[PDB]
Amino acid sequence: GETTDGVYRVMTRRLLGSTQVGVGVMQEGVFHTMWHVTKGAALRSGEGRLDPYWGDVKQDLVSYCGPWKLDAAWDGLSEVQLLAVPPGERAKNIQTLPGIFKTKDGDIGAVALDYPAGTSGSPILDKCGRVIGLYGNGVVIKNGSYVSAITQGK
Amino acid sequence: DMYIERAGDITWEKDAEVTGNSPRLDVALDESGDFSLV
Ligand SMILES: CN1CCN(C(=O)c2ccc(F)c(F)c2)CC1
Repeated sequence: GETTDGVYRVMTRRLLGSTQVGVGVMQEGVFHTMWHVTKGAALRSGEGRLDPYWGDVKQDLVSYCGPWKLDAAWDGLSEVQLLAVPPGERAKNIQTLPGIFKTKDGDIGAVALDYPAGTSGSPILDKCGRVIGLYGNGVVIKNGSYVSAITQGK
Repeated sequence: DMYIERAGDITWEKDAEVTGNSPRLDVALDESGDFSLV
């Protein structure tokens, strides 16, 4: 099927009509998404099948056809762009300055942007267009707004 | 059954809409991959 680098929608026909359950990144022949989007199930790209290669529920990540290829990291200072792919809507870039998730195991960048659940897996980019992480695993704060970690493979 | 459809190229776009704040939050990550506010 399609192996071209880029951002892709993850769809299902098991519910009413065609429903977008998430988003992913194709890079160097490997498809990258969040674990909660597919639960590690196989995917279809036209007539071709993508089998899971690596997954980790705690990181909430999964790769297909090969190992995780996204290695860029947020520099901790600069603004980044969420390349949001919302259900039924065109791919759209949103620029923001990340905040921080402070954990007992270190600090992680976080983006305070609110999108429908089916937007999970959208890539976060640096100024060179490199994917520094995936959007879609985070918390709801004291207001009701959503804050996502910048989740990158470790 | 799940399938994928191409949605675009991955590129930085000059003059994208600029929004969102930068909150510093103390968080915990459990064995199930869920974040929670401490
Ligand atoms: C022997 N390998 C095969 C599978 N594997 C990955 O796919 C991987 C590589 C880099 C990452 F950052 C990551 F999150 C995951 C790790 C172990």
